[PDB]
Amino acid sequence: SGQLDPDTRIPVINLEDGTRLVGEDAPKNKDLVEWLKLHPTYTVDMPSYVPKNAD
Repeated sequence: SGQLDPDTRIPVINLEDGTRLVGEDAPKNKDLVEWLKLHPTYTVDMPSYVPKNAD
């Protein structure tokens, strides 16, 4: 993927218990970025996930 939209939903997984969150349980790329920082135990859970540019 490339040009993504903030409305897009990105699944999150709680490493604490391997928890998974998709659909209504997963925030949108913008809320996911903030949400992610908000909960360290959670790691981005996606099939591939593309950050547009590699760091």
